[PDB]
Amino acid sequence: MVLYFIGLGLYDERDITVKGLEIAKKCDYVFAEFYTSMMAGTTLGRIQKLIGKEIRVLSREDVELNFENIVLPLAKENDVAFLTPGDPLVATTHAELRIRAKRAGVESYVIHAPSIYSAVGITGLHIYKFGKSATVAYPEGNWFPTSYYDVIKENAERGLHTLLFLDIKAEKRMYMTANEAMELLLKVEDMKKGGVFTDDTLVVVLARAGSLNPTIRAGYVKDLIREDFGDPPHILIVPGKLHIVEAEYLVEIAGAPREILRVNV
Amino acid sequence: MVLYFIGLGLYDERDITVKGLEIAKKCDYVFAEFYTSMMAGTTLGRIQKLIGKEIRVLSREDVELNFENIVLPLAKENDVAFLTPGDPLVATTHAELRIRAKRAGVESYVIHAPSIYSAVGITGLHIYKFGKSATVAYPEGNWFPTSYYDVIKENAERGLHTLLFLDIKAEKRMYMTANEAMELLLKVEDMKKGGVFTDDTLVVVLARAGSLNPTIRAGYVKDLIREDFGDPPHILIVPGKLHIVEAEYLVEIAGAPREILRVNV
Ligand SMILES: Nc1ncnc2c1ncn2[C@@H]1O[C@H](CSCC[C@H](N)C(=O)O)[C@@H](O)[C@H]1O
Repeated sequence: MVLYFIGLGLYDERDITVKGLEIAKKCDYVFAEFYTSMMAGTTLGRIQKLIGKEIRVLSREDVELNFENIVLPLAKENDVAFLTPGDPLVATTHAELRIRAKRAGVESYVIHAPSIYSAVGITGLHIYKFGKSATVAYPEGNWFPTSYYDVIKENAERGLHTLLFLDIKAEKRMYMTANEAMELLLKVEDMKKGGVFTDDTLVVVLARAGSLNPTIRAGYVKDLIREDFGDPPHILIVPGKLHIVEAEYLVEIAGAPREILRVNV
Repeated sequence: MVLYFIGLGLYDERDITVKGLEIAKKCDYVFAEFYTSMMAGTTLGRIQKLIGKEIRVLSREDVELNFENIVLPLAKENDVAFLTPGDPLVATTHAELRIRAKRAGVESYVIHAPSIYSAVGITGLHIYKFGKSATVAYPEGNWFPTSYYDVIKENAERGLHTLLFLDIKAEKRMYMTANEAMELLLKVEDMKKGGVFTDDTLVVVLARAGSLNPTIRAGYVKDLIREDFGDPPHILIVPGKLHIVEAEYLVEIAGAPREILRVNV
């Protein structure tokens, strides 16, 4: 009669909360999805060993089209767990799954976990200064989406930071790098000439948030464009005007050039 | 030797990540602060029990004025952990403490935990649609804070949702309720008259996020201002232009007036 949405956290199998682990361990069945994002620091095998339950992976279609036929049925007479990377419900489509639960006479509870949305605080940028968020999607064929460019412009205009999720291909397990995202943004700038993203733009890169050794780098595009930030996942951020405290953190902790103390404050 | 910033999560001792727990258990000294936020589901005793160590609680002054005198000295010869509610570097000024660690020659690492910043995903509102965040501070003396009102205005004009952290006076055990936050906003509205927050404004209240049965309510200010949302902590959210799937969730899960389903495109 109970369905539990449990977050797995940021990077590896230990990023689940103690609450999520204990509850998952006592569930009769455990489902999981890895299409909204992936856990680069671990494997399905390692997660299974930690939980002590077999985990049935579900595809985007399994969830969006058949959540009520694959998961909810067992949720009727058993305790079921649905694992997702990060914090449950951050992915836009997940929220409505709770309505499906209600429609089927099934109770649902949410067990939170660290999300990259809040983990970016490790960059030293004030969380309240983050505006609208966006995703840099890979251009494919004749399709060249650039809405994420406008989000940066509107946020920056108001002195707000812009969090950019990088496109993933759960398919080939392909991760878009910050380097690729920057190249894309330079192309869009050249296309829209809005003075929103150039070689002189200050940028922050956060790689492998959640691990004990994430890469936190800050600097101008011209210098970071071809820098190696390590293995995925990569997160890109375009800061708005900085508060002195933010700049000093980026310089002392993220290796930003002293120049940002007089150019971006 | 090293210093660890470890988040404890949203509500109880089990909201800490497994990573944070295994690391806390192995530290020689453990410090913590409980003034930036409040965990209404546990006690210092329960936290100490789970971690198996004595926790020295620090006040705002201990941290803000003597962090490098009380904590950092031990981090040079031992493995030290500093615990905080939610995520350690979210809606706090703890990031600056990492700079103090560097200058004292102490390597620091951050262990994230579920944060209210992302937990609001449980309200059904798309996380990417949240704009700048703000805090509703208790008016003191002849000083009446009102910046948070402008934040809502600015976000709303862009169709973005606004997350309003509510004030807290830990030493005086005062936790601002959504009702008090709504009252203050109506007053600011009377003064500025920007039509930003009125009796007809739709709002969302989230109480005790992280517990298994949080209170999630949506409705007009006139109907919610005197409603009982249970014990604190509380967060207040002023939605912007709603997507149809967001409205359905507010209605189905948060008991909002069915009329909001009729979105004005
Ligand atoms: N479980 C919870 N439910 C509702 N509001 C919460 C909450 N935890 C924190 N808050 C809100 O946030 C304020 C503290 S701000 C500090 C937040 C913390 N770093 C985090 O990551 O969550 C509180 O006064 C309250 O308004």
